Amino acid sequence: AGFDAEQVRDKARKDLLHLLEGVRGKKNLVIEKDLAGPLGVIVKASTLRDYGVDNFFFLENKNTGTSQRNIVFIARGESVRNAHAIAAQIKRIQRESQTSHDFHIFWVPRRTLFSDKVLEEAGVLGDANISELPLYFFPLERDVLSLELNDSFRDLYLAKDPTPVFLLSRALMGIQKKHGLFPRIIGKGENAKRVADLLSRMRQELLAGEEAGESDRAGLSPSTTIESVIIIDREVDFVTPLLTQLTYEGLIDEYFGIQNNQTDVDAVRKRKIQLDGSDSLYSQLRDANFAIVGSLLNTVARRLKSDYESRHNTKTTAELKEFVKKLPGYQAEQQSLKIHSNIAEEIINYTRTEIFNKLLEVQQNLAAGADPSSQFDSIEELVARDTPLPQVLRLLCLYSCISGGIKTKELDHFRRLVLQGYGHQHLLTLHNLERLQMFLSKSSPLASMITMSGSSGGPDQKTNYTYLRKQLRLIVDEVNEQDPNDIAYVYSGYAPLSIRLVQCVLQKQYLLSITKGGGAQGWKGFEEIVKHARGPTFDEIQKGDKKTVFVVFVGGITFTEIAALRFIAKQEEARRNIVICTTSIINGNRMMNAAIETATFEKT
Amino acid sequence: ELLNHEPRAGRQVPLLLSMEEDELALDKAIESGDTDLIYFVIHQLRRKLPLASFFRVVSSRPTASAMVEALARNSDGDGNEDTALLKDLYYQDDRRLDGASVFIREALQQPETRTASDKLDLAANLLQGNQKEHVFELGALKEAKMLLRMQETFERDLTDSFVGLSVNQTMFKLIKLGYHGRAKKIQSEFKVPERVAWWIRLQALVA
Amino acid sequence: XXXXXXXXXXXXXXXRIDLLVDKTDRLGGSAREFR
Repeated sequence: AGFDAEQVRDKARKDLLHLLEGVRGKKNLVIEKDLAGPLGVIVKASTLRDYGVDNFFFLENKNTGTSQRNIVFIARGESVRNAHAIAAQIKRIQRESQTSHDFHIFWVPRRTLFSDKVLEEAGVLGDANISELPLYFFPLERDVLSLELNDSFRDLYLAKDPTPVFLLSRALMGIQKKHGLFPRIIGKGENAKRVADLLSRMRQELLAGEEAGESDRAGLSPSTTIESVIIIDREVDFVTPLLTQLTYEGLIDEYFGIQNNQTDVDAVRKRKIQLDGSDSLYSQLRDANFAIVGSLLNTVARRLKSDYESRHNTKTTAELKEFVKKLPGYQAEQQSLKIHSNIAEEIINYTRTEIFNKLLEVQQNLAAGADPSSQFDSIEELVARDTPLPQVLRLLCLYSCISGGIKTKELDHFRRLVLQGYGHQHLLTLHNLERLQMFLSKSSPLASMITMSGSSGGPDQKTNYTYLRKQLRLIVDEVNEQDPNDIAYVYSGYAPLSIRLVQCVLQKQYLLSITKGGGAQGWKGFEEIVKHARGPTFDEIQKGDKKTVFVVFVGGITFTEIAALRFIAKQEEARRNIVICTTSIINGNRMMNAAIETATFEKT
Repeated sequence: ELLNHEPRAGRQVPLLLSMEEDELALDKAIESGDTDLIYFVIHQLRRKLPLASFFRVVSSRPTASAMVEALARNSDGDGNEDTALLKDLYYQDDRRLDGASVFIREALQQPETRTASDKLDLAANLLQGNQKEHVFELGALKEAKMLLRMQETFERDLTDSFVGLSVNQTMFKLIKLGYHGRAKKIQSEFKVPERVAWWIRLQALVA
Repeated sequence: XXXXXXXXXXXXXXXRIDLLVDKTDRLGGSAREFR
């Protein structure tokens, strides 16, 4: 009777297809590109053709074919560009046509007033059968739900757009509507609180309806199959995604970039690799520290080879007749192992370069607590060797975020290095990093960390990583990577603060043990510590056996954080079912790409 | 004294605007988190108010200004701008950096170095009043104007692409092409750090 | 004879495993700490 991620997939598929029925006859499909990916997780492209789709077209290509008569658009409705893009296309076929065509548009997840005004001041609003496609969480795994909002980080922290926060609230509210109110809403961070606030405002709006005869029968009471929801704001811990991830899936995302459980590679244009928990090999590989991937890859090749040789024993029909049956299951494992070898082998040559080791050296030194000034010459050498701008910016932001701002003298040298190394166009890139508050001067009030010494002052004072490093045992130089005993294995000695904060709630006994159920839940006993992380700390209460726990990340989560979280899910397998929710899957490069100006002072 | 129990904090806003209670309507749309409700109040207010009064309302409230500002950089969508609106918004708010960045962003769209430097000049013109605090950005702008000139010079003399490259990138191409006399001029001119120049110089010769 | 025939069929079907495990070991056989 509890929560199951598959019912999300099923509803998603059923709602889409039910709208395809609504459009009678065969149809040609037009999809927003960064929506096509996520869609492939809930529905087969096979299944779509059967429901009458002839050809597939990307919306941003402006090349919709006149093949079939019915043209169907599927795009996210919150997007200002998407509205214009479709509207432009509806004219690129009313003045180049051969027939009139009927136009259907499926807004995800809703039709917005803005969408209409853009469509209206082009006249094409009237010839449009507009329906809503309530997609929110895309179930990427059994324990991972993601809104798959790729620009959500830019939108939220730069553009100051409440849309991702809004959607996530709606998404979570959907969970409540089906399985009951979250008994507790525990969280940390400004946008985490915003999500909680939207969850209480939306709850009341459902009661204003039912009281005033809008009916809906009922009528939400506290759940019995959900323990709580824990909401973490990404802007509370920018450091973890900035660090170069050192798990297998992390490094794949760090180097190849993973989108919608997929990615592109060249060694058997390029080809699309599927990366999800289906592949039995990848399941075990993905969450492991990259060091032991060789050892793990070999052990499986060493075991596969002595499983092919095996069972030539009873050489009479049967024991061979039974062997050829289990034969396609060998070839798959054989082709999987070659892929995840080639990939591993390629990630290896990358980690052996002098630049990479120089990067890791600076990242590790800064995270460990070394004097950041000691990493200056190293950063300068990296700029001089023309290392990719994102990697350098990640260091500077890591530098800035971990030292409570940057010293005035060192700041000006850093700005000179970036500008004279990559382009004066990046006067804008640095300005964006300043608004994101990840590259600031020490003399800025926004750069200050939280201290119980420097009086009050500062409304939005930053996470004190220096304090939190000690108080929360952020550094574990122990941890063996062959058989991890702490989440700090995902960075080879560094435990992510974000997940460590989750442990302040979920694993109080363990967290106390390394610093020398029923209750008491909440932040109880870790109030002074969590006080030193950015933003509001909260724990609202809404009014038998194992229940599910939703760990929600507002503003992106990393593969390192997912693995670490999965590591905890196992340790808690007895009393809890942990389900991860997030606006998107984020990383250092996606974060930086949000701030980086691509214009160029060159020839047009 | 009572916007009270009723109703759904979600359409007490059109009610609020019907009663010409400006800003209160806006605040309720912001509190709602609903970006659709927020745009709605913003679009109505724009049609209703002199822009200056509109600018004052939306600048007191970060989320509102943020959305006005976004839409100003996305009216096509993407690429094309409503640059006039932005300049006025930043001027009436003393957002001198944000206003300067608009001209800079425009310099990046200029097909010629002469026009791009002209936009860069405007960027600077906003910044000379103050002066302090903008010391770095004024300097950066002045640097960009110089490098652009020197690079078109290189383009004319040596007959190869140079305009648009970074300082470091310019030395590299100059060294890789054997023009050490010019590459040392760049270094001395833009005070390129020793460790950087030695590093550049090394990488170039092997290519 | 019958047995021999059966063995042969399996062999034909098989015709990487021998030179795959070794691939993997070389990668593994270097360091065990990103430190």
